[PDB]
Amino acid sequence: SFSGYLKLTDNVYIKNADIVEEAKKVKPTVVVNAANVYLKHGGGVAGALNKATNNAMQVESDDYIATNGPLKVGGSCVLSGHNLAKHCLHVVGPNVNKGEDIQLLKSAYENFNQHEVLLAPLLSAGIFGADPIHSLRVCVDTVRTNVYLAVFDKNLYDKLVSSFL
Ligand SMILES: Nc1cnc2n[nH]cc2c1
Repeated sequence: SFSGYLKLTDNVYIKNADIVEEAKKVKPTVVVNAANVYLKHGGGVAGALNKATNNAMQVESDDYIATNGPLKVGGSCVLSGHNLAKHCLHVVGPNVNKGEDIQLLKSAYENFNQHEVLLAPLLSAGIFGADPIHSLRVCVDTVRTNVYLAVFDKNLYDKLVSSFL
């Protein structure tokens, strides 16, 4: 199971870790991807997870988009987890660098409540442009299921833990 996590609340845990490396080690039932509406896994967590699947995640995603069209900002879809997890929950947090409504971050986190336990990154953090301290606050106040947060950057991890109310 998950190891080396700091408990933040009854159901939220956090660790300074590469989510690709965490997923390969634990092989969780669900790994969350920081997806965009087109499931174009170019950079950030999405690019890293996709590269770990040898592009199989992108091939599957393109077939999903061809059939279903794009996701909504705040929405999600469950696809295969490939070599990383049983499933990948592709969740679209608002991208602040695209002028997307930050209030959609709570809607994005609500998707996590459909899964008993998840390995996840902070939604809308990193290249999505939102304040990661705000993302962690929305996470703890929205997610009721067990969420194991992987924060890649050590310096951001320390800031998140030390400022956690
Ligand atoms: N917050 C995270 C977690 N794992 C990551 N792997 N590559 C980029 C990442 C960002």
